[PDB]
Amino acid sequence: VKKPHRYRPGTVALREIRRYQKSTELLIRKLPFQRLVREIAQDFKTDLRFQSSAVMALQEASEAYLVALFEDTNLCAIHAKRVTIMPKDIQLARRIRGERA
Amino acid sequence: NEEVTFFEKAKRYIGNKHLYTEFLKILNLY
Amino acid sequence: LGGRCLAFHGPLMYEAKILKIWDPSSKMYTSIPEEIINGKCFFIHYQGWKSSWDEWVGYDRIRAYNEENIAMKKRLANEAKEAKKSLLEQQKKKKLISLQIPIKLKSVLVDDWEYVTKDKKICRLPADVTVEMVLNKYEHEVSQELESPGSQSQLSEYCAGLKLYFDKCLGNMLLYRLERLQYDELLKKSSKDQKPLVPIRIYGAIHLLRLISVLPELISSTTMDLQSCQLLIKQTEDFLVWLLMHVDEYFND
Amino acid sequence: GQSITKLDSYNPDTHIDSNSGKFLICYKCNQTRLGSWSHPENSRLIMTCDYCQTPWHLDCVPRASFKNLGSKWKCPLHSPTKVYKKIVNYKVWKKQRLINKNQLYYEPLQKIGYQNNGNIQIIPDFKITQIDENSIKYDFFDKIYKSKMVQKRK
Amino acid sequence: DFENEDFCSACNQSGSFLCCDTCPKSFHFLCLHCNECKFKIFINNSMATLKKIESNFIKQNNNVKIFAKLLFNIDSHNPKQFQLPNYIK
Ligand SMILES: [Zn+2]
Ligand SMILES: [Zn+2]
Repeated sequence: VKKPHRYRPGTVALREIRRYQKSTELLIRKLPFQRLVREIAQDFKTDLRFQSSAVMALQEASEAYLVALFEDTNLCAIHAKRVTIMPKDIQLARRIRGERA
Repeated sequence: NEEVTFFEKAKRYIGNKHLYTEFLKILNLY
Repeated sequence: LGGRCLAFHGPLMYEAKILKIWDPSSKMYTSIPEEIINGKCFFIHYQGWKSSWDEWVGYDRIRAYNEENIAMKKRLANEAKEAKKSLLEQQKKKKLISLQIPIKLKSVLVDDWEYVTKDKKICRLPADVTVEMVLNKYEHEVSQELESPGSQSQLSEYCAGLKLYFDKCLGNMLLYRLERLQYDELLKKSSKDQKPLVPIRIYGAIHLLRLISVLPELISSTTMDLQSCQLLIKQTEDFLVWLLMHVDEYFND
Repeated sequence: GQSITKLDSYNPDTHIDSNSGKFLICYKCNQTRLGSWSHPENSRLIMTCDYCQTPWHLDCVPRASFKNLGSKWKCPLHSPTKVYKKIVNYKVWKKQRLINKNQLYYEPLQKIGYQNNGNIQIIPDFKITQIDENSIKYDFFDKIYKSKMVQKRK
Repeated sequence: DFENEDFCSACNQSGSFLCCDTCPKSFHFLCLHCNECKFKIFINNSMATLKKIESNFIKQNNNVKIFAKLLFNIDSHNPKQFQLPNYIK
């Protein structure tokens, strides 16, 4: 007899888009990314140490690359008359960029 | 005398009313 | 505090969690509209809703979180949706047991009936031995041997119930055609004296025997379990025995 | 020092009543033992019953471990469910399983008799009888007394 | 316009009687809407209300528990003439 205030799907998504394009703080949590970086590095040399600045630089580079990739992915998804990005969109973006063979 | 004091003493020593109800259930099985 | 509960809003239920419990006696809440401030009300946060809908609710609008209330909430939802569907359809349509008794007392009561209906006689006005006296003696002497609180409680309840029976059923179905005029005289005297009529202190043991005789239909017209029926039937038979031992004192003319 | 490991350190001194911050008192000794960090040997393990949150000392209800697993612990203070009886005459009594709110509670007229099987709903066809308070008193009273008179009969 | 009975429903005798306005039954002045119809209007033909009042009064009078429902029945049923034990019939 009242109904809660549910925003129509796609509204909070746009609000989040605005919020996260307005800000600059890193979006990936720091500890999980550091653990991932160390695990990946473990396959090239054992008993490696990382300067905190090194992990931060890796995180910034990775986040910037992923954001640019998602921009290209959204462009491809819109090109297909879609609104949802799908793995095929990421694959096409990477293929055109020249990253994926 | 003693009977009219036993259950009143029990309702004190056992405290919690739920424990007293379980006590009465156990008693009623007998 | 903090437990789950169901709360009223309109004709529907909503699950809620209690955040504050208000004690009007001490003027404090454990963690208000005037109409509920006097009584014990509760501040509740509804499950599935924002904090803006938190409110104080009294005992009337709240129910314990049990199976019965959940089922009643489901019934309310079902009837609400049914009503909405019915309203939509209406708009669319607009748009286009046995007892044993000794035979000596049977002869006594048959003689009584002959006296009343065929001999045109009536019981003497307030009797030298009243039913209350009879029941008091029965109770006093039946259990005088020793103290058995439970059995004595049974007997006392039986006697009190028999007294209430007399006082509720004399004017109803314990009188003959001819005794009605005497009953009318008695009630007119009571009205003039401004004293309510109490059959037990006026009518005699013969009418109590009448009551025992008519008991089985009333007992058959109850919700009492089988065991209770057996118990009071046994006690009725014991009373029959005890009064039969005293048949001459109460029924000899 | 954590888990089943509430047996390795005085670390779980938090056998204090969480909700109220008071001390969980065991029903038998009637006290809570925790000693100190400088005398952990004076602490005595305590557990709360899973059914009714009555604290018990592991040394009061003789036990060697916290359950933490398997079934829910039940005090020695609850009523039996299986009442295996020998009079061999191994006659079993089980308490009827809880029924959906089909459940019936047909009210007594009380006093002696009224033989329920064992099912009861204390009140101030699987019919949970509703025995109130004084009926139990009288029923036990006359049971033990009339049994003693029967012994006299012997 | 139901015709009221010419014999008292309590004693089955002809005479001067008061007639109930909701049933054909009529009662003598000495045998006393009837009690049954009064109780019917009170209950409004709702069995759930009947049972709820039944439980309520069974509760309040704990001293006469053994006969509570029959006490009810006295107060809800109209009087009728007394009969000796019909063990024969
Ligand atoms: Zn327990
Ligand atoms: Zn202990």
